[PDB]
Amino acid sequence: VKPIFSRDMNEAKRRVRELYRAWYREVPNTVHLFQLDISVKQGRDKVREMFKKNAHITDPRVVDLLVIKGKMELEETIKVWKQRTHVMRFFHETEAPRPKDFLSKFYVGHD
Amino acid sequence: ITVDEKLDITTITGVPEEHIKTRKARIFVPARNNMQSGVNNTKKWKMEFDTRERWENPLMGWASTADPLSNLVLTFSTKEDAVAFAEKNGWSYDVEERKVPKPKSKSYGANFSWNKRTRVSTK
Amino acid sequence: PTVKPPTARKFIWTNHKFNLSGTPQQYVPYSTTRKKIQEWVP
Amino acid sequence: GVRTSPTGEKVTHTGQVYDDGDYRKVRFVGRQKEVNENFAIDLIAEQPVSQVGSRVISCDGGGGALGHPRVYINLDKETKTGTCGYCGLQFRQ
Amino acid sequence: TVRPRNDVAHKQLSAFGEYVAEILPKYVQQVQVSCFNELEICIHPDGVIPVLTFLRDHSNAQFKSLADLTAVDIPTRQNRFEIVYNLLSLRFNSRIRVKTYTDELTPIESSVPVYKAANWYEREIWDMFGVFFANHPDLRRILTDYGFEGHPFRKDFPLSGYVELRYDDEVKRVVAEPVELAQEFRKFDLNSPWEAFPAYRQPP
Amino acid sequence: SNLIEVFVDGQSVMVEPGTTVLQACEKVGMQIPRFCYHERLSVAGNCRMCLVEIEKAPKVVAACAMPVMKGWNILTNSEKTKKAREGVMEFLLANHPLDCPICDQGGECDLQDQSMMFGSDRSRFLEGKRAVEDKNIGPLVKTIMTRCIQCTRCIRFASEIAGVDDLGTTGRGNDMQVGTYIEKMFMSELSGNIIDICPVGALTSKPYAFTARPWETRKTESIDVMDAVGSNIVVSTRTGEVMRILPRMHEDINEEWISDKTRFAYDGLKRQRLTEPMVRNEKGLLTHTTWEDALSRVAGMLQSFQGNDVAAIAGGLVDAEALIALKDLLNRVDSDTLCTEEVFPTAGAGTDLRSNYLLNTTIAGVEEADVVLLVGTNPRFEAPLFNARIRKSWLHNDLKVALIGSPVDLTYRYDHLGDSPKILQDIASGSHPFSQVLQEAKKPMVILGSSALQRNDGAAILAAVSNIAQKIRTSSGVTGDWKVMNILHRIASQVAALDLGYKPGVEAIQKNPPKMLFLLGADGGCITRQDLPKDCFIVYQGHHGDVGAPIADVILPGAAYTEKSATYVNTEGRAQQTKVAVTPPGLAREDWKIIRALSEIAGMTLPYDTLDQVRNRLEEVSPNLVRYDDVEGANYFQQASELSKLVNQQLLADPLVPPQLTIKDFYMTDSISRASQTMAKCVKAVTE
Ligand code: SF4
Ligand code: SF4
Ligand code: FES
Ligand SMILES: [Zn+2]
Repeated sequence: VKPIFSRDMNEAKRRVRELYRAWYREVPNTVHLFQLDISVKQGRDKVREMFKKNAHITDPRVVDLLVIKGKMELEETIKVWKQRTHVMRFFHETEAPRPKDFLSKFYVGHD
Repeated sequence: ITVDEKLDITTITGVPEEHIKTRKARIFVPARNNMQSGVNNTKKWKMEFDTRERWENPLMGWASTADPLSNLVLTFSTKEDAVAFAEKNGWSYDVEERKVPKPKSKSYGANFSWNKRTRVSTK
Repeated sequence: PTVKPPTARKFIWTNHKFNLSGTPQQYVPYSTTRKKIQEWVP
Repeated sequence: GVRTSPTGEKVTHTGQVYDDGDYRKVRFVGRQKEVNENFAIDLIAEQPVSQVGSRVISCDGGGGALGHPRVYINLDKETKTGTCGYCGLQFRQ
Repeated sequence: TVRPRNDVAHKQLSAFGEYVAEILPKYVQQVQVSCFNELEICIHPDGVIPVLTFLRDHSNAQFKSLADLTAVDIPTRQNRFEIVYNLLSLRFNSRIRVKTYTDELTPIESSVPVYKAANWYEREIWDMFGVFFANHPDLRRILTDYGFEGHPFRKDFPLSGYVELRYDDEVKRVVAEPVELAQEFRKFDLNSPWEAFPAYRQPP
Repeated sequence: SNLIEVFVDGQSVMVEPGTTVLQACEKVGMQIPRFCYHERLSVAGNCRMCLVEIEKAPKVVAACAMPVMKGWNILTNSEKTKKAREGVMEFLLANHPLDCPICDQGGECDLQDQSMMFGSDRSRFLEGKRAVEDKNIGPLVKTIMTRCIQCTRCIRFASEIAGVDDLGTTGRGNDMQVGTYIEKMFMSELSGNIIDICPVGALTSKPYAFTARPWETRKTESIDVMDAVGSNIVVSTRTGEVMRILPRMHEDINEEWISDKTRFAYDGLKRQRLTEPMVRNEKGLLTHTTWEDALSRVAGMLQSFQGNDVAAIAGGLVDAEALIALKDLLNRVDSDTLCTEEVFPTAGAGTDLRSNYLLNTTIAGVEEADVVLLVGTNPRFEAPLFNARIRKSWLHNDLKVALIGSPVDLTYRYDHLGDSPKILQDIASGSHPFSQVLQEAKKPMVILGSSALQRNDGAAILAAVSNIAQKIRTSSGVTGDWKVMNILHRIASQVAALDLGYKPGVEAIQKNPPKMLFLLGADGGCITRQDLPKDCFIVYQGHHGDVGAPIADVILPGAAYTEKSATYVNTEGRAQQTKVAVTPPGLAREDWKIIRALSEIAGMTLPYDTLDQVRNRLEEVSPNLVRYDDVEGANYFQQASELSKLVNQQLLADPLVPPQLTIKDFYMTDSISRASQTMAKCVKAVTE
């Protein structure tokens, strides 16, 4: 009667576990074959900070859509497409951000 | 076959960077202009976001802005639909009630009054 | 200059300038902003 | 036409002298500032006021060739000559 | 009279407004619209494959060709996306529109087994709008960047984007991305007062 | 029960008897093109554009004139109705100059929008075009009468609502000039609304003149400050600059008009304003400094001093977010002694109970009144929107208005009951010219002005209003839900400060002198070098600093009403939320952010992170200022009258005269409009 995308409630979490298992084994492939850039340890920390943002699990449809999206943005580097270090760099390194404070943001210029 | 119906609040999956939580939406119906006496811009809901910092550019003379989400006007048919869309996006909304024009009995016979002081002087 | 001459306007320059390049007397931008004035005096 | 600033850079059509404390003056160091020799303000007064016999006259540049919408100007006022919204041309009587 | 266009084949084409409607499913038909010798049918999302197998190799209606697979994004409705399958008959010389409706995040039955051209347009909708399609082989990003966030068309986000400015800065090879400053777009508030058209205004 | 069923294009609609054809068409959604008719103004059939053909009739009738009777099929899209609209449009534009490029009105023009949609594509016209000599009406309104379509709408505006009587038709046929014959300099209240009344580019704003076209400027809704009524006006911004301020239609805020002193004074915020934080140097003069350094010099004194020796004097252009933050910075860090700039009585439960602090009767509730017994105040000078509402209540319905306390020029009648405080005391008892009319009334209302309240006889005028109102309403006057006493505050912040919990008047600062005073937006003459008998250390925080700014040690720049996005309280008792239209110039910051950063620099830090956090804390202190655009009436008026009557005070000998009792007096006032290129030019020509 209703669409379910891929999985219903519980199995969607196991798909994230399947996605984390595959993407954890692909970080040595994005250093040796691709480019060294930063580090193997920091590359695995780059995974953890991405999934910590998605702490709001409430629907099976929202989780599964993020899995399908995850099976393209992280599948891009498995079957290597044109990125050449300029693309596929998720972590911001060029720009320095201002900390969230009432005394720091007001001194610099915000809102 | 296989429905798996789940009732929960809407969440943003295809969302940009940290700017949604800070910016506040103002879903309010646009007021009629002072000079233009026509009602066509009204009777349709508009979700316009609050304007951020704007400064004159050192390059030339134009006023360039750093804020990306600013120059967009959305259309809505119902007030309930506009409020549901704002919750679906993630941004906090401050809805304003539609100011309907009050029906005033403006009759031509009142201009030529005898007892009343509503008599029009010099046409 | 033989059959049909351009009409005089007394506004157009008599001597034509060369191409604007990396050499001096080149193009530069400016703004007409009068700016919002600030008042502070002892 | 326009009066030269004590700083150095020439004033444009409007009074636009750059401030002494302002950093936006490096642009005109080395390369010259493009300022027009013919100023439009002085050219309005330079053109003579034409005389009209009738009450109302219509202003035109030169028909359909020179760009001007046909505007009729009332000439009832004796003091201050009547001028159209487009040209700086003035009319009397 | 000179200046307007004349219509005569409207009544001949209106017969399909009865013909496809006389098949009569609540699974398919719903609402039928016909104007200026063109047909618009809006169909429930659950059935798309069984709808497009019909009008294909059928003796009365032989279309066989899919030219456009456009999608309409509209925030007014609860069902946000109105995907339009535009079909063209080469045997009968007529055009039909197979409209659908999908909300924020629900899969529709994709027409990969029906049409072999659909898959390229199906990837385009998933890029621009974010509408996922079930039973689709290899769903990839074509128009977007290989590290692009959000969906490029959606009326939720601005015209200028978010990762628009790209520098060749202090790092030798890496091109910068996350800077969001740009020159301001002059959004002109142009919308004429007074309704110009009768037979369009609805009572509240 | 008084309803008529009629047909618009064959569709059923129910209407009240007496309503016009155009009023019936508005119900279904139709809008007939018009030029004379207005929602607030009277009815005249001048232009004859709103022609609509009803079947079984030889002649086409106007939508203005005809009242709807039983059984009419109004055809809007018939063969004759289209030909009628196309015909008259050609007549309207036959004698109208080609001025659209030089016209101040662009896309907003009524002739442009209607001629494109309803009028013909081409004109038959060959020869003609009349030319009209322009008359200089005023320095505030530019007048080019060549473009005027002789519609007669401004003439009705000046006569019926403004009540000035200067404009009039002179001549016949083509040679008809709209305007004053005697070449009189027309300057009055509500004169900045006649530019919006005129549908064409005949009347336009002279201070605005030429800056942007209607389509180019992005519109933003905001509540106008520096006015008692608090009118709603959509402020237009053309790339980070406030170009024009135009009023929007609203039921509560008088009508669809803004004040003349509020609308024309747009340039005042842009001419002179504090950009950088200025601290007093060792030499003497104030010098520009860094934001971190200027805050550290202010926090060094603020954290050091503790007790009753620290008091803030704020009033004028102050916000509700500024009020909630300054109270949290003073009462928590030290002893609370915060004072308001505007003088208001607090002897007999003044600050306590909402019924005594603000006006009990609604701003729209002035229309449903039997007799208005106004105190010694000038409605023409203070709040022009409220004076228009009182005039509209006098014009539409028969209601005798009485104003006792120094005679002044007014749009209404007269009926003044002397000029004495003793006459007000006699009015409380069995008076001869008054009291008898107050006893026999449906719903009487007494409006007490803040102009007389801010004097020596503060409690004496308050007890006369409470004693007079208590003896009238409770005895026989009021029959259910009706207000007796009303108080209209002159200052914009005065209504907001009393509701929050600020001590009214400068008496709190005069009794005990503070060591360091952080005066947030000081405009009124309350704090001075002679007033404070110690080391100054005065902190000035507010936009546009001309008065009060030289007598300060550490001045911090703030945002104006167009800059800061915060709530504002109305005279009736309504919280209207203002939105940010333009970014603050220079290094200036918001009012809510300025106090939170001062607490962060010091030891004691206030619980505030964002604008939502400041709104939540303001909701806890007062629930009335939490809900936007929703006003609720205060209960228990008899309990407040009994507490106020306990105090004994002698009445003053001097008559209750307003400080602003002139037409030129309401041009340069409250310091915010004093530093303006438009206001100073208007005030100089008002006398000359
Ligand atoms: S009033 Fe309207 S039609 Fe007339 S010149 Fe001005 S913009 Fe043009
Ligand atoms: S000036 Fe404007 S409002 Fe007055 S009569 Fe002329 S067109 Fe009408
Ligand atoms: S608008 Fe009705 S006659 Fe002019
Ligand atoms: Zn001309």
